[PDB]
Amino acid sequence: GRGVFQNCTAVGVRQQRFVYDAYQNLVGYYSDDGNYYCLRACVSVPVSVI
Amino acid sequence: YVDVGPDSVKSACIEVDIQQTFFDKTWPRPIDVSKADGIIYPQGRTYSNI
Repeated sequence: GRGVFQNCTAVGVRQQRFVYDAYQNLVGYYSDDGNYYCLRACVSVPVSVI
Repeated sequence: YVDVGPDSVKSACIEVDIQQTFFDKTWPRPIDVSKADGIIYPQGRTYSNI
Protein backbone atom coordinates (compact mmCIF):
# COMPACT_ATOMS: atom_id res chain seq x y z
CA GLY A 1 0.00 0.00 0.00
CA ARG A 2 1.07 3.67 0.15
CA GLY A 3 2.41 4.23 3.70
CA VAL A 4 4.17 7.25 5.30
CA PHE A 5 6.20 6.21 8.40
CA GLN A 6 6.67 8.71 11.28
CA ASN A 7 8.02 8.39 14.87
CA CYS A 8 5.07 7.31 17.10
CA THR A 9 4.11 5.74 20.50
CA ALA A 10 4.59 2.17 21.86
CA VAL A 11 0.85 1.24 21.49
CA GLY A 12 0.14 -2.48 20.85
CA VAL A 13 1.27 -5.84 22.37
CA ARG A 14 3.82 -6.31 19.46
CA GLN A 15 2.96 -10.06 19.26
CA GLN A 16 1.50 -9.28 15.79
CA ARG A 17 3.10 -6.54 13.62
CA PHE A 18 -0.18 -6.23 11.65
CA VAL A 19 -2.87 -3.99 13.28
CA TYR A 20 -6.41 -2.95 12.16
CA ASP A 21 -8.47 0.20 12.95
CA ALA A 22 -11.77 -1.78 12.40
CA TYR A 23 -11.44 -0.86 8.68
CA GLN A 24 -9.51 -2.53 5.78
CA ASN A 25 -6.81 0.22 5.92
CA LEU A 26 -4.16 -0.85 8.49
CA VAL A 27 -2.36 1.39 11.06
CA GLY A 28 0.63 -0.95 10.47
CA TYR A 29 2.56 0.10 13.61
CA TYR A 30 5.75 -1.91 14.43
CA SER A 31 6.42 -2.13 10.64
CA ASP A 32 10.14 -2.79 11.35
CA ASP A 33 10.92 -6.15 13.05
CA GLY A 34 12.19 -4.38 16.21
CA ASN A 35 11.57 -0.65 15.51
CA TYR A 36 8.06 0.89 15.85
CA TYR A 37 6.95 2.68 12.63
CA CYS A 38 3.32 3.71 11.92
CA LEU A 39 2.32 4.11 8.21
CA ARG A 40 -0.10 6.85 6.98
CA ALA A 41 -2.46 7.22 3.96
CA CYS A 42 -0.96 8.59 0.68
CA VAL A 43 -1.06 12.43 0.48
CA SER A 44 -3.78 13.62 -1.97
CA VAL A 45 -4.13 17.26 -3.19
CA PRO A 46 -7.65 18.61 -4.02
CA VAL A 47 -7.77 19.99 -7.63
CA SER A 48 -10.50 22.37 -8.96
CA VAL A 49 -10.93 24.31 -12.27
CA ILE A 50 -12.92 27.56 -12.87
CA TYR B 1 9.00 -42.15 14.37
CA VAL B 2 10.75 -40.74 17.50
CA ASP B 3 11.46 -42.67 20.74
CA VAL B 4 12.39 -40.30 23.65
CA GLY B 5 13.42 -43.12 26.03
CA PRO B 6 13.44 -46.94 26.57
CA ASP B 7 10.16 -48.69 27.62
CA SER B 8 9.74 -49.16 31.42
CA VAL B 9 11.09 -52.52 32.75
CA LYS B 10 8.81 -52.45 35.86
CA SER B 11 7.18 -55.91 36.35
CA ALA B 12 3.77 -54.46 37.40
CA CYS B 13 2.16 -50.96 37.39
CA ILE B 14 1.91 -49.19 40.83
CA GLU B 15 -1.30 -49.88 42.85
CA VAL B 16 -3.79 -46.93 42.79
CA ASP B 17 -6.56 -46.16 45.37
CA ILE B 18 -9.63 -44.21 44.10
CA GLN B 19 -11.95 -42.31 46.53
CA GLN B 20 -14.46 -39.87 44.92
CA THR B 21 -15.68 -38.29 48.22
CA PHE B 22 -12.23 -37.10 49.43
CA PHE B 23 -11.42 -35.56 46.00
CA ASP B 24 -14.84 -33.81 45.71
CA LYS B 25 -14.77 -30.18 47.01
CA THR B 26 -17.22 -27.24 46.71
CA TRP B 27 -15.52 -24.14 45.17
CA PRO B 28 -17.33 -21.54 42.94
CA ARG B 29 -15.43 -19.46 40.29
CA PRO B 30 -17.87 -18.02 37.65
CA ILE B 31 -16.28 -16.53 34.46
CA ASP B 32 -16.25 -12.69 34.45
CA VAL B 33 -16.15 -10.71 31.13
CA SER B 34 -15.00 -7.61 33.10
CA LYS B 35 -12.05 -9.67 34.44
CA ALA B 36 -11.54 -11.05 30.87
CA ASP B 37 -11.38 -14.64 32.24
CA GLY B 38 -10.60 -17.31 29.59
CA ILE B 39 -10.38 -14.74 26.74
CA ILE B 40 -8.09 -15.31 23.69
CA TYR B 41 -6.49 -12.34 21.83
CA PRO B 42 -7.25 -12.32 18.04
CA GLN B 43 -4.27 -14.06 16.34
CA GLY B 44 -4.76 -12.16 13.04
CA ARG B 45 -3.88 -8.59 14.16
CA THR B 46 -3.06 -6.36 17.19
CA TYR B 47 -5.58 -3.62 18.15
CA SER B 48 -5.21 0.02 19.35
CA ASN B 49 -7.02 1.90 22.20
CA ILE B 50 -10.31 1.76 20.18
